[PDB]
Amino acid sequence: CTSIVAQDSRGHVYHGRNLDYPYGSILRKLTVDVQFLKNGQIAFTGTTFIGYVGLWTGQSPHKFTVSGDERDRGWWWENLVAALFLRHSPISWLLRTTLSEAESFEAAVYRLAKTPLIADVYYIVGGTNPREGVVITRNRDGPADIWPLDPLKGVWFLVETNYDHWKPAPEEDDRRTPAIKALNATGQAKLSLETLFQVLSVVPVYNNYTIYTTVMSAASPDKYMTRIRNPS
Amino acid sequence: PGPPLFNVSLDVAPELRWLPVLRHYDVELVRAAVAQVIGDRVPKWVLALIEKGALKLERLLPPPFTAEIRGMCDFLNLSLADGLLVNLAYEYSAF
Ligand SMILES: CC(C)(C)CC(C)(C)c1ccc(OCCOCCO)cc1
Ligand SMILES: CC(C)(C)CC(C)(C)c1ccc(OCCOCCO)cc1
Ligand SMILES: CCCCCCCCCCCCCC(=O)O
Ligand SMILES: *[C@@H]1O[C@H](CO)[C@@H](O)[C@H](O)[C@H]1NC(C)=O
Ligand SMILES: *[C@@H]1O[C@H](CO)[C@@H](O)[C@H](O)[C@H]1NC(C)=O
Ligand SMILES: *[C@@H]1O[C@H](CO)[C@@H](O)[C@H](O)[C@H]1NC(C)=O
Ligand SMILES: [Cl-]
Ligand SMILES: [Cl-]
Ligand SMILES: [Cl-]
Ligand SMILES: [Cl-]
Ligand SMILES: [Cl-]
Ligand SMILES: [Cl-]
Ligand SMILES: [Cl-]
Ligand SMILES: [Cl-]
Ligand SMILES: [Cl-]
Ligand SMILES: [Cl-]
Ligand SMILES: [Cl-]
Ligand SMILES: [Cl-]
Repeated sequence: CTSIVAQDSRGHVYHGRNLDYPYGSILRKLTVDVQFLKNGQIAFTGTTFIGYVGLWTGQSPHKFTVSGDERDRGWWWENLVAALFLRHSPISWLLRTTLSEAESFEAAVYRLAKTPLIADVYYIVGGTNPREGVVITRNRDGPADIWPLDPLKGVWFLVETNYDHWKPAPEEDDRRTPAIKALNATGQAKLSLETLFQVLSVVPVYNNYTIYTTVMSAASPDKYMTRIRNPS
Repeated sequence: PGPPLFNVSLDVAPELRWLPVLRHYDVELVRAAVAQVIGDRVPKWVLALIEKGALKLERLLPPPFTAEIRGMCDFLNLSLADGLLVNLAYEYSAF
């Protein structure tokens, strides 16, 4: 996958992601944007596949945006015990529960960071105010690291793919560098939804496994935009 | 244009809230998608055991989680075990 939370020169937080998964030819036909309602009002918006009740990409309007990237670490039997004996929570279900119950960007990063899971994951969260953007590297028991935005220090964007950000990306699957390089060229001044969408369209960040690309901003919920990709 | 946009009221019971969306989709397409994700990733014998002990598996997962899956499988005529396995496709191979 590839999740990106970034902050522009004026202080807006933008969020975009790529969902890379096999079985593309089938899932591109099932991809949908779902607006979960409450008392008639939109309580949050998500993107999933018909028949999949979890969310890997969502947005609570005027609060936060969250997306998830795969983190393969551990052994097969740790997911079995975590799910059966300990009653942990799936990843795509905790991401949706947070979009529904979390009242603020801080409470959304607390739940996503501390709630026990069945497997590891990277939860990339965005907010409505400046400097609100973290990348939660999760264990099954709790958080393993929290990577925050720091514009004044020269870190105005966080690029998460499928590997720990404090380690060198593998040479075989290094989608981090081209996403960083393309973000360096875009510049913190001209960063917008459309310019972020272009970063997620740069090979190999945009690969044959990309099913859809979402770009969103919690402060401007109506600009939530998902585009199904037909890689070639 | 982008993908279709559907509403899903969270005030309707979990089993019924996803059904107005499935009306727009050919049941054959979905059932072929499940069979593609399971048959390719899960061996036939693993699928056999999970199908025999599905209810024991269901008592563990969050109630509203399995209730939304169960209501859709009753609509599409899929086996509840085939519904829980795709909705846990990430947890099945993420290690
Ligand atoms: C959707 C069906 C009818 C095929 C499946 C089953 C039998 C499980 C069903 C049947 C009825 C049903 O309605 C519940 C309404 O309750 C509101 C307050 O709780 C929900 C589900
Ligand atoms: C009910 C399941 C099996 C669908 C989901 C759970 C989380 C329990 C799971 C998930 C994964 C898992 O790994 C076993 C892989 O099978 C072959 C061993 O080499 C085992 C269990
Ligand atoms: C109707 C069947 C549709 C469900 C098919 C399996 C969906 C699994 C999606 C898992 C998402 C993986 C997370 C990731 O992007 O890395
Ligand atoms: C979803 O609900 C909103 C208000 O709850 C309504 O205005 C809108 O037309 C609905 N959208 C669709 C696609 O049905
Ligand atoms: C898909 O794979 C082919 C064959 O390796 C390659 O030429 C093509 O560039 C790939 N497409 C994308 C979008 O990476
Ligand atoms: C639904 O499934 C049942 C049991 O698997 C079967 O007897 C019936 O013929 C099926 N009907 C349809 C329309 O798929
Ligand atoms: Cl990949
Ligand atoms: Cl706001
Ligand atoms: Cl470990
Ligand atoms: Cl919910
Ligand atoms: Cl809260
Ligand atoms: Cl908690
Ligand atoms: Cl801990
Ligand atoms: Cl990375
Ligand atoms: Cl890793
Ligand atoms: Cl398009
Ligand atoms: Cl467009
Ligand atoms: Cl219609």
